[PDB]
Amino acid sequence: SSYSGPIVVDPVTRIEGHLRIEVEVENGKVKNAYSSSTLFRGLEIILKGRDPRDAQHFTQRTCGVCTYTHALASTRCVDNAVGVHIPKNATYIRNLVLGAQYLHDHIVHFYHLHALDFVDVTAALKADPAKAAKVASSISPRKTTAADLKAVQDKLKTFVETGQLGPFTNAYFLGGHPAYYLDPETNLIATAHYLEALRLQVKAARAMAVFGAKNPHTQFTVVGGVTCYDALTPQRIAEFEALWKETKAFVDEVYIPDLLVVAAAYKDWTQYGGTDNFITFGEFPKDEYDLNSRFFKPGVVFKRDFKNIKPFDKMQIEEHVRHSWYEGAEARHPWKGQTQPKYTDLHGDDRYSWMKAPRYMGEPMETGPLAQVLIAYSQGHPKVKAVTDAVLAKLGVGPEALFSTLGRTAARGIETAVIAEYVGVMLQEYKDNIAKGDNVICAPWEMPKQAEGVGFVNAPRGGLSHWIRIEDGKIGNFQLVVPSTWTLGPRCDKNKLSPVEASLIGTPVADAKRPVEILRTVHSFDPCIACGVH
Amino acid sequence: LMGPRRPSVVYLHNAECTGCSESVLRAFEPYIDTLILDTLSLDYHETIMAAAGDAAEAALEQAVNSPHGFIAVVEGGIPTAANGIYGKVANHTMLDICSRILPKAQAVIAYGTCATFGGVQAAKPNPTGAKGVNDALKHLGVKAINIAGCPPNPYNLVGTIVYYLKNKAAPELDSLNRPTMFFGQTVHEQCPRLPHFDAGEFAPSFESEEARKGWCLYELGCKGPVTMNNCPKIKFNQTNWPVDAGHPCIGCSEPDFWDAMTPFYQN
Ligand code: SF4
Ligand code: SF4
Ligand code: F3S
Ligand SMILES: [Mg+2]
Repeated sequence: SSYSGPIVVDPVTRIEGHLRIEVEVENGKVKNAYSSSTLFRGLEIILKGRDPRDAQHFTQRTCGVCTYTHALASTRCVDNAVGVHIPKNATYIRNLVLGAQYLHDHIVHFYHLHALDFVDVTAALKADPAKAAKVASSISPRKTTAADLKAVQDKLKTFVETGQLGPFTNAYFLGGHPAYYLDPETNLIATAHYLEALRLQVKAARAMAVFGAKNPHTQFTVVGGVTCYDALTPQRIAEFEALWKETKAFVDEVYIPDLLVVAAAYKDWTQYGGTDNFITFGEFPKDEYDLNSRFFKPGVVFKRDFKNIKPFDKMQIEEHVRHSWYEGAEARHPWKGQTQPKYTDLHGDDRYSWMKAPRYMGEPMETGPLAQVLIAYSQGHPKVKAVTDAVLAKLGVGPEALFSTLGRTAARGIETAVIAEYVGVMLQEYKDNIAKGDNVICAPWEMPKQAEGVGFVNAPRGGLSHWIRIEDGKIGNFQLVVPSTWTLGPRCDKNKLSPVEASLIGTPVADAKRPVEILRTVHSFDPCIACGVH
Repeated sequence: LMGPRRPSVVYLHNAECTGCSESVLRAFEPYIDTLILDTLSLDYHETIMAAAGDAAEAALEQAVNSPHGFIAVVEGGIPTAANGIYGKVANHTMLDICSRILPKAQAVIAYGTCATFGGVQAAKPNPTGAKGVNDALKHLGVKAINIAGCPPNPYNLVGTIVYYLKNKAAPELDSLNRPTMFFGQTVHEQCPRLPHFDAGEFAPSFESEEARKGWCLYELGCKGPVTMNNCPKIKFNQTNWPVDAGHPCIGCSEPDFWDAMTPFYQN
């Protein structure tokens, strides 16, 4: 019973945006893969000729999952082009909203996007809630009782008995599936926490609105700093702090224990989904013009050589189009970027995606939590080292296990835990600065007629860069190079498979009609196709 | 995926950023778990549904052809240039998908300025020929209730659906097909800075002491006077809205706002 032939997954659900995955499988294992992004909007085309101050409002609509991140990148980019050094408090406030974005985003990813690849929600109905409560209480300082879990089981039983399965309709686990391994009790714990996370994420997102106006799509950044004078008040800081503390408690007592329990049950997933090269830009600066002042530092690693981390040279980025639906075949550095759509249909002239293919010194680079965590570890980051070692010790695996779909999923939790604690450190520094009498949040600036600028964000999915050429005081060129473009773009003009495509080779597929193993690896990268294509 | 009991919702994603989907996850009293388990049956939604690929397509077919009927909620503009090829799902263009499904719905809600009016990808020069739902599908007689904003207040989506389920009809709509109960007032007439506007007290810059003191943002570009929405009343996330965060309104619930309201920092 092992399949040879093609599999297509279109739509890939439980991602942001519109992705088609194609694989060739030989004897039950994937032998070849294509990452095809099937929506184009053309925001770079739309920006031409406009006021550079308007860019962040357009580019934030690249994506509402990773909301704020593109407003921050465009504002850093135009700040950089005009040469303004924003006030200390603007850096603190921008950093605090970004930290809150990471917690919201990664909690929703693990429960609401990834977990249905590994949790059979309907098997939770078979569970013994008393046993389940014992297990939940053994993995977390939070005590869970049988009645807590029975309430969830009773709600789910009414739901399933209605015959209206809603978002669970035709799930790959219905009826049982050989690649779903959890016992009923663990499925009930995860299901309970899925539901809990639906309400907790409201609070995690509200934390961004306390300073940033609203979520989704914040509205508090300007060239030169931020606008939110109310963010200086003790009442708004207390409101943020209480939402942060409750979100952190959920990360530490709910998400990370669940991640570890699921990881332990799926330890064979240390064998699939590895990649070779990693790039990260660093995040949470003390100095807006020095990436090495960031809490996480930038770095480049090739062929898993973490003993030789290379500096990040922004001039070594080129975006390929040979296998993409754009004119021609010439790769471009983004300050010389081109966005010239030309559709040839699937595999026409060997083109199969609306994403460009970014390459660093000609290589395909994974970015995102696994790159941020592994490079920061390798740089001696003491918080990352402490959490990552504890995770490895708890799972009983060595460091090599991180180079996998399981490891990538674990790294997303590691980064969430480390950022959740660092948000408290930033908050205290911000409080201390206000107490010194610094109440400034925006600095004045002047628009140059000609300039180049770049802004760097390490977003929840990895290294984000926005690149502007100002001509006559207007946008002459504006190029976004986004984390999912790195990770999920197609092949380049050297025919190198992208990180997601290479990571799929070797994936076993138990049931070609229900190819959850492909989803596990694809979802571990947390794809965002609106991001990748814009 | 549904049957009798809870009303069936089919949620479609066209040319969109998923910010409108995220806004619905911020639903408060009722929260999204109540909405998905008790109020409604969410029978297709690519962001959160378990099924993928062929199984997801079969889930869609089963929902759309159900004898109990369904309500469609649509996020994103429809790309119409080059015969719709700039957006496809399951290798069908979004224009074809929406042309086949939306005329079968009992009611259609276009949720977000992209679905209502075309949105960010329809800004000049509109390379993909993106259109709002009613514009793109006029010829098929589709008349979606438009709940505008980028993204809208999720209070306004739930309130519209509750009204429809109670009354089996749309609420009163304005000339842009938006509910008057949410879009009947300008942002400005509800704004706490209105007394400063009246006194001609405007912040000249974001770094100014006038901005610190909460003076009106009109000279810094605020579009509150030309924008219909309930932001100052309901707020977002139960806590804030753009002008109370010291930033001007950019007009995001109005048609073509990307071109009509720019430059965002000028009036
Ligand atoms: S209306 Fe705004 S938030 Fe909603 S899909 Fe469009 S760009 Fe995104
Ligand atoms: S800040 Fe904007 S909405 Fe408020 S009074 Fe001034 S112009 Fe009107
Ligand atoms: S920008 Fe949009 S969210 Fe409200 S304040 Fe203005 S209509
Ligand atoms: Mg780009």
